[PDB]
Amino acid sequence: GRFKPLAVKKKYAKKMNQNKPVPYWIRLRTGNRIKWNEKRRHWRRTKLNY
Amino acid sequence: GKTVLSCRKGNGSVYQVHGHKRLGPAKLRILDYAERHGYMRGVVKSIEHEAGRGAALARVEFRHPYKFRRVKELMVAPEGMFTGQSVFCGQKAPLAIGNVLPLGQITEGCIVCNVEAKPGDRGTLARASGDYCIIISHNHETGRTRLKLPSGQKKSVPSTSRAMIGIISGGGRIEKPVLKAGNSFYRFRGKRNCWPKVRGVARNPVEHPHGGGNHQHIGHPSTVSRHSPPGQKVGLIAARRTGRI
Amino acid sequence: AARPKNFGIGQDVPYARDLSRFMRWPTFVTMQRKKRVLQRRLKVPPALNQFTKVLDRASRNEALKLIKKYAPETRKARRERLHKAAEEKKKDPKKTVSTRAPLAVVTGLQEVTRAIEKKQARMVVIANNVDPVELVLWMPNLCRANKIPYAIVKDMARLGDAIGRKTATCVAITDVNAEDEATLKNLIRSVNARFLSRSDVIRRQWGGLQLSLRSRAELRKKHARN
Amino acid sequence: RKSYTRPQFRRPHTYRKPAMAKPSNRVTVESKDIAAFSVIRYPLTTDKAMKKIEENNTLTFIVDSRANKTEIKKAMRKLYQVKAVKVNTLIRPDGLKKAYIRLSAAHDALDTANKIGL
RNA sequence: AUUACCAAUCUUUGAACGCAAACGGCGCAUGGGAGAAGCUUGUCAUCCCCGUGCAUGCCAUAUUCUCAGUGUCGA
RNA sequence: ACUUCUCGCGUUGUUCGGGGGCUCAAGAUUGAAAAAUGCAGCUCUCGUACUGUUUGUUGUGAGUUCUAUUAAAGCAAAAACCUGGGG
RNA sequence: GAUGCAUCCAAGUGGUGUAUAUCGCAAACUGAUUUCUGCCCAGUGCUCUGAAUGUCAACGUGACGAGAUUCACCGACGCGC
RNA sequence: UACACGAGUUGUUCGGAAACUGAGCACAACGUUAUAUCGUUUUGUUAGGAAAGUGAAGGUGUGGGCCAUAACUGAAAAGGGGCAACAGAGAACCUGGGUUAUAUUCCAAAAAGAAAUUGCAUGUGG
RNA sequence: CGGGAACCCAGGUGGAGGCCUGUAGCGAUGCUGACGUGCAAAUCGCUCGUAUGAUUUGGGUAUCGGAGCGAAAGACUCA
Ligand SMILES: [Mg+2]
Ligand SMILES: [Mg+2]
Ligand SMILES: [Mg+2]
Ligand SMILES: [Mg+2]
Ligand SMILES: [Mg+2]
Ligand SMILES: [Mg+2]
Ligand SMILES: [Mg+2]
Ligand SMILES: [Mg+2]
Ligand SMILES: [Mg+2]
Ligand SMILES: [Mg+2]
Ligand SMILES: [Mg+2]
Ligand SMILES: [Mg+2]
Ligand SMILES: [Mg+2]
Repeated sequence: GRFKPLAVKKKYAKKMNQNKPVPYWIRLRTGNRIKWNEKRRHWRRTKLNY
Repeated sequence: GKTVLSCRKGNGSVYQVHGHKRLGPAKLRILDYAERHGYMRGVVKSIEHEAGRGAALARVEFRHPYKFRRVKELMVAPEGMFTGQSVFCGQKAPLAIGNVLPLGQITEGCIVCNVEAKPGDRGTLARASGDYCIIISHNHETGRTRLKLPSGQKKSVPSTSRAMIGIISGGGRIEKPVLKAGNSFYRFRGKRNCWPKVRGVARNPVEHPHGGGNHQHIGHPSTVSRHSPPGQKVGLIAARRTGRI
Repeated sequence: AARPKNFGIGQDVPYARDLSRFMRWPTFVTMQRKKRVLQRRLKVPPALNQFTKVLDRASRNEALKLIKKYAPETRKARRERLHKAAEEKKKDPKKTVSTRAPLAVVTGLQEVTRAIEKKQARMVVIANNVDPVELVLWMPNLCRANKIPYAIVKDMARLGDAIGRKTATCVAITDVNAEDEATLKNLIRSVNARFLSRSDVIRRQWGGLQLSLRSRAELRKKHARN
Repeated sequence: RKSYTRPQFRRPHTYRKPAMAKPSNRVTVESKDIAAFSVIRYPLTTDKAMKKIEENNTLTFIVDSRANKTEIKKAMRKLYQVKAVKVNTLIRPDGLKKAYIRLSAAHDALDTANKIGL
């Protein structure tokens, strides 16, 4: 709630950044296979627990 | 089947003496040079109550013979011993009620508690509350005293063992009836974890040799052999005389 | 003036009285004592006993006198000795480099053993103690097999200082120069009077069984009760 | 006979030669620069990071995470020749350590954001 | 400049080895480098960084680097 | 001291009974903090000013108070810290 | 009665009751007071005892065969009683 | 509380650690094990040699000692370390107020103030 | 304490108790209530048991698979 180690804090911060959409300069690339991010977590759906 | 409660107890996991509110092990002062070739005086300062014992433990301080400190000794308290009694525990010690003069030097027919079997083990025998030994015979040619343990079984010990003079405190504990399961709860919560005792005949025939049946009966004779394996050695172990006398 | 402290029993804190005898010594310290007492207790066989009846200090220093002056060359007079075997040979015309050890005592172990088997060791000196005691146990017994005068002497560390090593199991003193046939010819006599003349009683001599001063003065205080 | 006044044998205090101070376990060069440019990495421009330059005299730099409030002050003075009194820090929910920096009330903060180009 | 290949840089860890550990924590040496109050324009006070070293076991070894032993002996 | 007495709501204290003192921890008090704060109304027109800057009673409560009662239950330990004896 | 008893562990100067010491520990049974708790030790169990009671274990002893082996015997604690 | 973008968590003193011990854990050693990742292990370890905290002579600027830092020794001193409590112990801060969202955390010089407190320092008191 | 040569008649005081009513807490008797494609892979309602205690509860900590733990139902050991 208020106690999280800094290491456990560094690992949720690395997840708050991974939870951004694919930028719309990626899907005009020549031959990419990416249309969606397909690794977006939602805090309710699935939990990280770390 | 499964292991039986008695067998499942020398693992000592949960069924292990508690001893957190206990004081140290209560025992005589270490048998050094001073308690062999003289005495040393010691003042009784505090008589506490180790949780889980009916006998009072008296905190006796002596002086450390070699360093300059005051070493502090925890001893079981003979009845009558009060705070500030100046206890003597040596060779030439007097024989007042509480002193620890050696066992072969105490007069015969006397009354001694907290006697010790081996010369130095710091007090083993006659050490629960109200318990004591009577000195019967000295054998100065052998150098061994025959004292009568507080069970009738009278043995012979060496005449150089040490022994307090008196009766252990808290005598008459076992005569006040408990009157309720709750006063047995608080007795064993300072002692180890064996309460309540479920009867093995009220158990299932996987957890105990007696359990089973449509009726609560011991199927085979309760008296089990001395040689019987553990997990079977349940009931009346090597019972040589059986039942009401 | 005075202050008097009685460090009697229970009456005052003593000074730093030396204990050094009731203290807990480190393992090897006690264990090397319990070792030299255990082999005094037991019934030492008449073959191992031989090494606890060494020469006396009377002629032992004399025996170490010979071994010392006939000690080998110390890696410096060895390398400059065989150097004059080239310096005065490279200037020599040819076919003349002949050199050897000047004169010394056979100080190894397998070199000594051959000095005995060859019966060329005039007499051999043997050390009181070597760790695998069996390594020299048989030495004083192939001597009276080949009739060499042998000498069990008090310390291998004193057969090293004479020679030059740290320790030496056995020194053999073979042929010597006439500067010193007097001092050893008696040494042979002073020593076989202790080892060869005694050959019969030596091989029938069970040692040990030496009780304590604590547990055998007790056996004195009871014949006092007789 | 050595005097032992103890029940135990404690190890004798023998000689204790010091280590040799091995040369180094590296070759890689260092400077005065990298020690002060790794800490203060870039300032911050937000509605709150701007409101604190003008109103207060603070600045906002996203300092590196394993820095130190005493070394953000040194770094300021080494980079922006201004004094720093209070350096409040916080490791944001991005793993990035922000830093608020009072400028001693003698170096106007609004004269550094205009110098530093914030 | 890109690509390809073949001397470096190589964070925090991990055998992980200064100690610890849900601590991005704590030391002991050892340099050097900031920062400053005093103080003599600079000089090292705690404070604070950077780097090395510091785990246990084992082997070797030390110009005669120190020691222990009622082990052995001798002066 | 002829049994007196001091007790508390209460299971008790003396073998101490009054007059002054020495402290002790609660706790009040004046004073600083401290009114330029703050709540706020205002006369007027974030400016602008000033006029009021109030304590008493009850009751319940949390701690203080008194290291009774269940005890074959007697109701943790340690650092740091503190004082003293020797110094 | 501690070189104990109950018991754990693969084993160990290991562990549990036991910081305990027969007013204790372990193990059963019955189930508060009150009231009594009868008879049966053949059995199967525990238990001692073992002089002699009857018999056995390798080991040890002997003789046999050249030797593998045979034939014994010590009947020993135990096990019967 | 969805999606997107942007922001947002401020400490000498609050909590934690640095720095206590509890139930307990078990690195080392030691033992055992074909084998260990097993067991013992603070009511104090280990067949068991388990450590700079101090005091010192000597070294050093300089008119051979006034005075001073320092080295490197080494004074007694038994009982190896080490974890384990965000409710036990311990713990130096309190109001007032000017964020879209933080505040016993922020406020700058008529610190909005007022304290306590640790470290090192200069100096008035003996 | 009152009041009368034994120790009874009463008056208070005090506040004990695995005592009683009862809130929370913890349980789950009855309705064999309602749900039974649930709200719910065991819940809901009312009733009800207990509620200073052999109590409830938090965190830590011990003991687990031919085993643990059990006031013993072969209960419980992540449905
Ligand atoms: Mg069965
Ligand atoms: Mg059966
Ligand atoms: Mg040894
Ligand atoms: Mg070098
Ligand atoms: Mg490690
Ligand atoms: Mg080498
Ligand atoms: Mg030396
Ligand atoms: Mg010696
Ligand atoms: Mg204390
Ligand atoms: Mg969203
Ligand atoms: Mg291990
Ligand atoms: Mg209810
Ligand atoms: Mg928690």
